[PDB]
Amino acid sequence: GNPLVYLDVDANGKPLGRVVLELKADVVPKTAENFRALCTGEKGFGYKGSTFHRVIPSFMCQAGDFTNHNGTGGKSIYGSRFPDENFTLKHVGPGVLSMANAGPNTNGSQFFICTIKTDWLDGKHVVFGHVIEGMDVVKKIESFGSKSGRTSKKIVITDCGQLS
Ligand SMILES: CSCC[C@H](NC(=O)NCc1ccc(N)cc1)C(=O)N1CCC[C@@H]1c1ccccc1SC
Repeated sequence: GNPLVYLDVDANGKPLGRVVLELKADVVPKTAENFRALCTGEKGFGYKGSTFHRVIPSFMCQAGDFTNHNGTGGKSIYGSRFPDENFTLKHVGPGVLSMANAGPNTNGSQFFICTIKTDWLDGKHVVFGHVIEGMDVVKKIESFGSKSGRTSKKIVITDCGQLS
């Protein structure tokens, strides 16, 4: 079946717990595979040690810029960017996992987890999974954001990987 992956997240060096994500490889296999491999680190790079750099309460928590740590960088397992696979899955509510981008066909490694239904992103950001476990951890991360997106604590993916 679809992969299950995890992110273990700290805030100011204290563990918050684990977010477990189902990757919908049945719908978006290329996008799911990228995220899966960036969690395991098996290509020699990935999410371990990187941050949630933009967090906006009542919107989303964004992470995955493991090269510049500020929303300008990241890279995929395929190359620096890859196309929008499809827009079949929608931003239906809290817990949706979706790709950040800089316009059409600019997926890399940055991603976000929604904390509300974000329907205006449908057709613009590729949804590729959802939170299975750890929404409490996501709500803690969210609480450390601000309207500008600047975080009030240093939020780090200390470990990540594949469960199945
Ligand atoms: C269209 S305005 C830019 C959209 C923004 N983009 C980035 O943060 N882009 C930088 C970026 C993302 C991925 C790659 N590979 C390279 C650069 C982005 O992907 N997202 C995902 C949810 C949070 C943010 C966003 C989207 C729509 C409206 C507002 C916002 S943040 C105020």
